[PDB]
Formats: sequence, structure tokens, C-alpha cells
Amino acid sequence: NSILLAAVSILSACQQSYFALQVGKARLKYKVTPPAVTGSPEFERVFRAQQNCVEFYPIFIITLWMAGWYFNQVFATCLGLVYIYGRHLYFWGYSEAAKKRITGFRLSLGILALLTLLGALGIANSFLDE
Amino acid sequence: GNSILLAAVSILSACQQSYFALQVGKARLKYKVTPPAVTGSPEFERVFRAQQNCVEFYPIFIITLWMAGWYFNQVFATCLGLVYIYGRHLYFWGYSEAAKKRITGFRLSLGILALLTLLGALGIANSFLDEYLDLNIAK
Amino acid sequence: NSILLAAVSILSACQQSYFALQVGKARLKYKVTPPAVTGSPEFERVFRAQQNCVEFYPIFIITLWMAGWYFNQVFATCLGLVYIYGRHLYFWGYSEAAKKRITGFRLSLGILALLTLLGALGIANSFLDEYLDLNIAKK
Ligand SMILES: CCCCCCCC/C=C\CCCCCCCC(=O)OC[C@H](O)CO
Ligand SMILES: N[C@@H](CCC(=O)N[C@@H](CS)C(=O)NCC(=O)O)C(=O)O
Ligand SMILES: N[C@@H](CCC(=O)N[C@@H](CS)C(=O)NCC(=O)O)C(=O)O
Repeated sequence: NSILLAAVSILSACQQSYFALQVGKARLKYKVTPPAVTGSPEFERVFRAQQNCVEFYPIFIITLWMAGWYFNQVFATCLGLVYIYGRHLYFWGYSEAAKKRITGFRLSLGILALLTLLGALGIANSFLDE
Repeated sequence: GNSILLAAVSILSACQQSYFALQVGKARLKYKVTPPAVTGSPEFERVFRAQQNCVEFYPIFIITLWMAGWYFNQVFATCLGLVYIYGRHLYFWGYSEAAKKRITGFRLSLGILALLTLLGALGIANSFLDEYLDLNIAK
Repeated sequence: NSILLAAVSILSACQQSYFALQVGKARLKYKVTPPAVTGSPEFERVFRAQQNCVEFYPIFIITLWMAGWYFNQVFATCLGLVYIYGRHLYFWGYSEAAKKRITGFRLSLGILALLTLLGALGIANSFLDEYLDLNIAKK
């Protein structure tokens, strides 16, 4: 069983594709011609927000699966849901103003350290039984 | 094991990505762009942006590829996987010659990514209704 | 029986987060206010190095697991550790001067390449097991 992990993962991949879509409409609304990524200030906020998310994505996925596999799938899955929401706050907050990114950011960084902690314990815990 | 095809596509796609990184490295030398800068030459700037768009989407493609292959069909996911790799080849070399000649390869690889997403969502769903609610769409 | 892969994977994730933190400390120290990523030579080097690392991360993870799953987990694990070390040289090297990034860059692309090779052999050998040929005949 990894079905809960599997659901959360497909969920998050849809959010990441959505964010990429938001940048695509921002190019048109603020007339920023590829390959440029600068000019309009709110475009730079949208672009930078989507970039920070897309960077951290594989890191969320790995910690998510290690925790779910070596600690508990249901608990990890729940944390996973919380992360997806924190990233929803981060993205939309930042789009409006750089200081509105702060809540969603702290939320998503909290979950991530926890996931790391849980995955690290279960992996450790698992090897002392051997 | 019953993932041997997925593993093969993954390794192929990973080689294409390292290949894209090599071109950026060679473009840096051809147009004399001093690191860590990434602007100055229009032809460099198109190559950099192209590799950037590919390298962003890579983990999304991988998750979508494996979820399709595990919960829907390894052979169908595997075949789409190859075409996606092909589309990104068009996108990259397309964008490199002109900003607007990236579009065919762009629509191809994204169309495919969505189909794979669809399949992954169905199979995961089907497996979920059969494992916590005892309902299979089997008929 | 993927316990070693899991461990290396958690180490590398911590490494990546530590790098992200450096960019954050650099933002405060050289006054680069978000969403800007230019404006200070020392920041731009730290930023660019961290960007190269996080982009290459999923490529390393896939390659690590295909090798570890289809060839040998202990050997893939060891290569994984040396790669994490190469990225350590690369990042701090680049932070001091763009031209001190080259050793760690070479070590880690060397490793990635070895991992890509081993995974390809292992998948091949493993594919022949549904053709019933196993090169346990070379063992
Ligand atoms: C000494 C620690 C062992 C490092 C090897 C395993 C790497 C794993 C941890 C962090 C990634 C890189 C950051 C390392 C943080 C400790 C080293 C440091 O802070 O400075 C290094 C020096 O300034 C320039 O070589
Ligand atoms: N700081 C430069 C050089 C970094 C580096 O070590 N390798 C570069 C080119 S020399 C690379 O392979 N980049 C792939 C990419 O980021 O596009 C950059 O990121 O463009
Ligand atoms: N992966 C991040 C790590 C650095 C980081 O955490 N930056 C914080 C600054 S506290 C951020 O969210 N910056 C907003 C932005 O990049 O636009 C990056 O390279 O930007």
C-alpha cells in the first residue's frame, strides 16, 4: 500500500502545473516577451513564487515518501495535505505582495522539517531492529 | 520488477536532461557569458531559458510517469513516456533557434503530460475505492 | 531492502535545505530584497550555485535509485555519499569565486555518469530475466 502517498503526489503535481500556468498568463497580462523574465514588478513576484515552489517540489516528494514508507502512511499523508495548503498561501500571498508570502512559507517549511524528522526516525528506528 | 520499463524511460529521460545541461555549458563558452551571469547574449539567453523550462518540469513528469505506470498500465505509460522525451527534444532545439519555434514540441509534451496525469488519477482513484470503500469499477 | 537508498536520500535533502538557507542569509547580508536575485556579486554566486544544485537534484535521485534497485544497493549508496561530497565542494567553492567551482563539479558529474552507467547495465541484465537469461553465469 502506497495509495495515500500516491494521491497526495498527484495532487501536488497538479498544483505545480497550475502555478506554471499562472506564470504563463502573467506574461500576457504584463507583456513580458520570452526569454525575458524581468520588467513588470508583479510579474517578477509571480515568477519568483512559482520558481521557489518548483525548486522545493522534489524535496517534498522524497521526504513525503520516506516518512510514509518508514514511519506511517496516514500521518505523512496528512502532513502532506498541510504542505499543499501552505504552498497555496505562499503563492497567492506573494503574488499580491512580497510580505504576504510569509505565513504560507512558515507553514510549508514547518511541515517539511517534520517530514524530514519522521522519515529520519523511521529509517533509524527501522535499522535498530535490523 | 514490474517497473523495469519505467526504470528504462527514466534513465533515458535523465540522459536527455544532462544533455540539455551540456549545451548550456557550451553556449556559455561560445558567447562569452561570465558566470554567474545569465544575460548578455540573446542566443545564450534562449538556450538558458529552454533548459530552465525543461529542468523545472522534469520531476513532474517523473511522478506522473510512475503513477500512470503503477496504477493504470506500465506499457501505456512507457510509450507515452518516449513521446514526451521526443517532444522535449523538439522544444529545446526549437526554442534555441527562435522563441516561437518551440511551440510544436511544447504542445506535444504538455498534451502528453496531461494524459499521463489523467491516467494516474483514474487508477489511483480506482484503487482507492476498492481498498477503503470496497468498490471496484470492474466490468 | 531500500533502507540504504532512503538514508542517502534524507542526507541529500538536508544538504539542499542547508544551501537554501545560505541564500536566505545572503539576502540579509548583501541587502537583496525579494523578488530580486541580482545586485551583489557575492549574492549572485551563492544564488547561482544553489540553483544548479537544486536543478540537478531529481536527476541524481532517479539515477541513485535505479542503480541501487537494479545493480547493487551498497555500491550505489557509496557513490551517493561521494556525490554529496562533490556538491559540497562545488557550492562553497563557487561562493568564494566562480572559478573555484570546477573540482566539485567534475567529481559530481563523474559520479552521476558512473551511476547512469550502472543503472543501465542493471536494468539490461534485469530485462533478460523475463527472457530467463541471467548473468549470474559470470558470477
Ligand atoms: C563538515 C560537514 C561535512 C560536509 C560534507 C557533508 C555535507 C553534508 C552537509 C552539508 C552540505 C554542505 C555544507 C557543509 C556545512 C559544513 C561545512 C561548512 O560549514 O563550511 C565548509 C567550508 O567553509 C568550505 O569548505
Ligand atoms: N553558474 C553558471 C555555471 C554553473 C555550472 O557549474 N554549470 C553550468 C554551465 S558551466 C551548467 O551546466 N548549467 C546547466 C544550466 O543550469 O543551465 C550557470 O549556472 O549557468
Ligand atoms: N530555494 C530558495 C532558497 C532561498 C530562500 O529561501 N529565499 C527566500 C528568502 S527568505 C524566498 O522565499 N525568496 C523569495 C524569492 O525567491 O522571490 C531560493 O533559491 O530562492
